[PDB]
Amino acid sequence: MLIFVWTFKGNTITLEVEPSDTIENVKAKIQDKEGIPPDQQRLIFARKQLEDRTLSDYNILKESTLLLVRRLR
Amino acid sequence: KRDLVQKLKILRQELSQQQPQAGHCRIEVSREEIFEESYRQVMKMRPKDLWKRLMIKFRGEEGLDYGGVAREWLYLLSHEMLNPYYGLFQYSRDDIYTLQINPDSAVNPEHLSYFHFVGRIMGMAVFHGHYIDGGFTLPFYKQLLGKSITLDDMELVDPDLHNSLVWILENDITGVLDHTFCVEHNAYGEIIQHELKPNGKSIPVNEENKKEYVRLYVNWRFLRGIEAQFLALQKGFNEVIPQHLLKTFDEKELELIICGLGKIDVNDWKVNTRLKHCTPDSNIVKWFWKAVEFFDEERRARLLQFVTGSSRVPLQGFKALQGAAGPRLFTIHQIDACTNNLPKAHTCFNRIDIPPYESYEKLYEKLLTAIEET
Ligand SMILES: [Cl-]
Ligand SMILES: [Cl-]
Ligand SMILES: [Cl-]
Ligand SMILES: [Cl-]
Ligand SMILES: [Cl-]
Ligand SMILES: [Cl-]
Ligand code: NA
Ligand code: NA
Repeated sequence: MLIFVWTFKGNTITLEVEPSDTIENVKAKIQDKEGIPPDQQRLIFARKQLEDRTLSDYNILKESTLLLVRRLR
Repeated sequence: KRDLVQKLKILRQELSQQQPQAGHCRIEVSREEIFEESYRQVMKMRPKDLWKRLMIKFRGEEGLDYGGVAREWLYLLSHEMLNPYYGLFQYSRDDIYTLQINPDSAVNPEHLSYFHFVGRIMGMAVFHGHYIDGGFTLPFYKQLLGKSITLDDMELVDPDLHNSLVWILENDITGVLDHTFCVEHNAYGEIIQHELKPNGKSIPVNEENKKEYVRLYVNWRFLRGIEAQFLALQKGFNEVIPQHLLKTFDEKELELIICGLGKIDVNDWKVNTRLKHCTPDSNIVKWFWKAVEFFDEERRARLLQFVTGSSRVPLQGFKALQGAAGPRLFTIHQIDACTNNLPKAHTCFNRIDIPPYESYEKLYEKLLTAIEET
């Protein structure tokens, strides 16, 4: 549907998405809203890392709130 | 179980010495305007007046008993002031038996006085040993006790926030998370930012102050949008019950003394039931308890609603059920009527009238139809 992301700056974007997507494209959408390159994004929800699967795979659902932290090369 | 029995004796002791020996708390309200007239009369009163012996009258009515009228007044009153119709409270998302403060309450410009009013009414129910006709979340009772909200309490109010905050506590945020002691939320189509502490906008969240951050942010997410309303209610409540009288109570105990017993035991029910024109071994009576045994908790709440006006019972349970004049046990009355009728209730008498239905299934189905929700 339309999931949200609580980022490490406290920013709480709204992200137009779909379960037909995969979190790589999510990172691109995050690269869209605030321009954080995918390779320094690390996405958490259910206390667990999201390996580069779809939202409709990780038991993610509509109108949800992931936590975007900083992956740190 | 015992410890609660001792805590309640101690509370009753101390409430007793807080009550003045002389004087009365006098209320005279019409039944059609119980809410607004109770509000004007109670808010004229000083805290100290609220501890006096209750002396309530319904306009144009002589009561059977001052204690009884008082019992009725709080039940009828609390049913009005909590009804979401008047804008102060609303049903919680997943449960209609649980009320929450309405964030949008200020459309009533005088709304804080009404929350203050509600606090005093809840406190008077505790102080004088009556019950409120409604129910709140456990975190609400917890905030009413002055306790802080655990993080565990988030697992229902916000699983997604609960998990994020958990992850912050479990892992090292150094270099990974640039959060601040200030939080933002969606208020009226808009984003508004709120410091969790003085100058929190300028205070980084780090590994050292993480625990403080999550504690302040849980406490805030419960009060979010309802803070002034809770404060006003809590003032009214502590004007009647000083906060130190409830030091030793937890949230589940406060809920029992304010609202009574929510868990309905069928055996306590069976045993404190009177039978009119039927016997313990008659079919209508066996089938009724068979149906009550199958009824889940929601269904049992509605059946009790239907026959008594309340989905809750006193702490002492069903032996303590009150009717109009003093106590009246639950009563099953088998009546001589057409077997297509539904059971009819007489809530002044805690009596249900049942036709001599021909099968368990007919009674089961007709009972469920009678107790349908309004
Ligand atoms: Cl008067
Ligand atoms: Cl009294
Ligand atoms: Cl009287
Ligand atoms: Cl019979
Ligand atoms: Cl009682
Ligand atoms: Cl008839
Ligand atoms: Na007393
Ligand atoms: Na009168």
